[PDB]
Amino acid sequence: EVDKRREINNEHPLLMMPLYANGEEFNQGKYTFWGGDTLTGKWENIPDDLKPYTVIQLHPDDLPKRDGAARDFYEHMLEEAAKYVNPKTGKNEPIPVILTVYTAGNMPYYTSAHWLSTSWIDKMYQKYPNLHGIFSTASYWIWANDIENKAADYLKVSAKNGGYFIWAEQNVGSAIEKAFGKNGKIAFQKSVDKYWKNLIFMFKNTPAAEGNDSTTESYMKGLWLSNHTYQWGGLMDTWKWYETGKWKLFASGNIGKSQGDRQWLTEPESMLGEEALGVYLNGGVVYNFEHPAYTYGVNNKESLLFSEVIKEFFRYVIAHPAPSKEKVLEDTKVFIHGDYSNKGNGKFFVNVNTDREQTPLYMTGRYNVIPAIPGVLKTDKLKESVSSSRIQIKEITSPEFSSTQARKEYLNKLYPMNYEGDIFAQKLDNRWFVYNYKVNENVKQTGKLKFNSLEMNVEFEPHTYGIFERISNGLKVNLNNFRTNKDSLWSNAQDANQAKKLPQLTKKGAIKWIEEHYIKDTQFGEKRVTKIVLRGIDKLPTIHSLSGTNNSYDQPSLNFDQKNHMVTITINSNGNLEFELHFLEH
Ligand SMILES: CC(=O)N[C@@H]1[C@@H](O)[C@H](O[C@@H]2O[C@H](CO)[C@H](O)[C@H](O[C@H]3O[C@H](CO)[C@H](O)[C@H](O)[C@H]3NC(C)=O)[C@H]2O[C@@H]2O[C@@H](C)[C@@H](O)[C@@H](O)[C@@H]2O)[C@@H](CO)O[C@H]1O
Repeated sequence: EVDKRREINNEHPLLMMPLYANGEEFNQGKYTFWGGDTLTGKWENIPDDLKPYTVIQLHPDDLPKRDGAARDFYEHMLEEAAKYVNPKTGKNEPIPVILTVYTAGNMPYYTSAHWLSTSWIDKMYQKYPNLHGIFSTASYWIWANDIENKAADYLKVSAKNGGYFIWAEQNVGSAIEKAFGKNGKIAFQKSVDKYWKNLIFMFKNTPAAEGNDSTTESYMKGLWLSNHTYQWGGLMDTWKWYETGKWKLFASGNIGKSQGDRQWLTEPESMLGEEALGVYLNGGVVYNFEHPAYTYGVNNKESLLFSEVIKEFFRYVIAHPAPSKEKVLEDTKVFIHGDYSNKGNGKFFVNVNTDREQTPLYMTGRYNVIPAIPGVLKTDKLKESVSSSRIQIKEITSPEFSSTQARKEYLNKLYPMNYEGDIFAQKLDNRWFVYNYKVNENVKQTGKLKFNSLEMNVEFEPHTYGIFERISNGLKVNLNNFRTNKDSLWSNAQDANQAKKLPQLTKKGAIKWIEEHYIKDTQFGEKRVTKIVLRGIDKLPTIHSLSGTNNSYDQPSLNFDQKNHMVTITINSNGNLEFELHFLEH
């Protein structure tokens, strides 16, 4: 083992910061990114507390599809990254970089990344200590004949240099299963046997119409727990709204894949946090997002989605490290071995812990995420772990997995019901994590959670998550329901058919819209009500350390009922919010 260039784990999570090459301007002799971010400007704008946990991910996007283009662009930016001087201290502080080296099967008709040899990658690793890793993303839909052989080389050249190979992929057409050798292409399987400590595997939830969210995330978690990857994460993509044909929030009708650039703007901001919770709560530590202009920002400025949701969520996972592999293994009661492709893919979990075929969310935390590995792999390194002796390792073909009903009946015996109400809730140590799991339906949800004898009832509108921590002097609360009004994008269309026929916003038009109507002159959503009821309380609680998105919340209202020893907390907000309540139990 060569010394790793960086740590990636629960205590050192990783936020990837994508910068997409502008190929049109490249043809004009410029070195720029779509959305107007600069490498240096973006890095400088990253908050100093986040800098140790964030890496700039270069992507070749629409660079010319010919030899030399991607190399020329990448060498230019690695030079900029390497020579960076911190203006406050005057010291050279090389900016850490990940290069996107593989995507779209590296077909010469799809990407300039085709003309990046492993020899060149090796050269850049040796030249640039700030090159921390290389990234393969989104070939599920174009599974090239030598993809597994090429992934083996990427992992090996990374290991050789102490860098990470990062692969984001979704289980469309058995991609994850094939990667590990299902169809007999075993090169990457063998590479992983030697070099897994340098591999990061991530889901990529983009192809949402295929509904592989639950099954891909289950693999990512199981690969990690069984030592087939060093850590895991997910790329969470607002393009899912396009893939599934949604339009105006809560509107009826499906428009199909007809308004791409309006559609990738429409996913509620807070829903990205709901998606990211599934990574964190299950020991994942790597985060990435598309579309970058919405999820991160433009012109070296943070979008409100980034500042109010993603940034604050990432700060949370740094302050409260995700459960360790040891911890997750200890809590795991069932571990699946086999191919989800043989068992209905995402349908496997529908009405088990997901409410529908096409969703990135869960409807219960009762089983958290059941971890799995493809049938091609062995559970040897899993059983070698000391923390894994209480786990039932089960073939996916077992009768307990044969139907929806059999799955719940089997899992219910091993995972006890630990809350009430039709809402998503999961508990870690002294913390309840809660969200409303509705995607595009305006329906409130309620739950009853307990901290021993203390009862907490909550009422959540859609696109609202909360983290409730029992501390010695009371309850720490994090709430996020940030959701701006996107209706303007869908102006002039009263129904789905009409929305289909709107003029294309276009990629450049959407970037412009962000600049003109999201970065500034934002159409904020209306404040909306969250209720929290605590039963078993001695006196009216006091509120402390209240803060949140500027101008986004009314002062919380507390109504204490001495006779019933209970308080009703009414919050009216639209944003990120945190406070503590101080009280004693009765
Ligand atoms: C040949 C073909 O059409 N291939 C499709 C893939 O490109 C799709 O991958 C992503 O799908 C999105 C739609 O769900 C979208 O097209 C996205 O690209 C657009 O957005 C990104 C930033 O998010 C860039 O701005 C791209 O320039 C822009 N492209 C277009 C034409 O609008 C696709 O993601 C990109 O491409 C893939 C291959 C990876 O390289 C990603 O890292 C890129 O961001 C796929 C969806 O399942 O569908 C294929 O048919």
